[PDB]
Amino acid sequence: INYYTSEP
Amino acid sequence: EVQLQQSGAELVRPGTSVKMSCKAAGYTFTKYWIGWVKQRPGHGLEWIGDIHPGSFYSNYNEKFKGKATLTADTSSSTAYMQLSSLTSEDSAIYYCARDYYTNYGDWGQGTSVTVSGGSDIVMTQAAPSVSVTPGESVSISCRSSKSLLHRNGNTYLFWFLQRPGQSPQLLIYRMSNLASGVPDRFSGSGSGTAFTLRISRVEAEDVGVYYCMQHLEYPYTFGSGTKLELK
Repeated sequence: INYYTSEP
Repeated sequence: EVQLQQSGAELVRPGTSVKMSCKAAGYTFTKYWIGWVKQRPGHGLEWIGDIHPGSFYSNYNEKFKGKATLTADTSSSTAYMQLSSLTSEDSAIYYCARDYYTNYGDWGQGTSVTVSGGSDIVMTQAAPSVSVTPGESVSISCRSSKSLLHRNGNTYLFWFLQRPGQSPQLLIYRMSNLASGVPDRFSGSGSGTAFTLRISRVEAEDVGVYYCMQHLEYPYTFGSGTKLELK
């Protein structure tokens, strides 16, 4: 899980 | 179980601000994005933005930059949204939802507020409604203005049902995958730009509005909805 975007 | 418990209805006047809350429980608050969604009559569902309560980083639909502010308090596991310069356009029900690996599978119950982009992916649902008799099967179509296929091999198309007086619920994730708790009467297929939700053996619990949504790229976008009703 990226901390700066929820985009895949 | 995951719970998202939102603050109560607000009756407010134009020109003011309001701040609403979304108390999270049943999972690690700082691990997942929380998104916010606007349900305004005649305007389907509209995605406002999201926030990561670990980093505090937020992303907004440009349409809401200067309207909505997302914050989080890690001490109380609560997400907040503040709206400024309230107008009639802001009268709506607002939902928080937990993003589970791109799935909006957990939704708050909504907060009612009553006020007394060219490159965005356009999601279209040609049928405003479908009218069926119980036990019939039905197909509901959606199209996206660009491919929803990602380099990773997944197609980031989602189907939701919003039953009358309820929050949206996730039915199908990444084009074809059946969401937990959803009967296998529901299925999804598609080409990456055109999609079909199929419902076998329709029953009264299936009544409501079906929305497609893309979670490929910001801002996330929903179709206009197709209302299913019984004849």
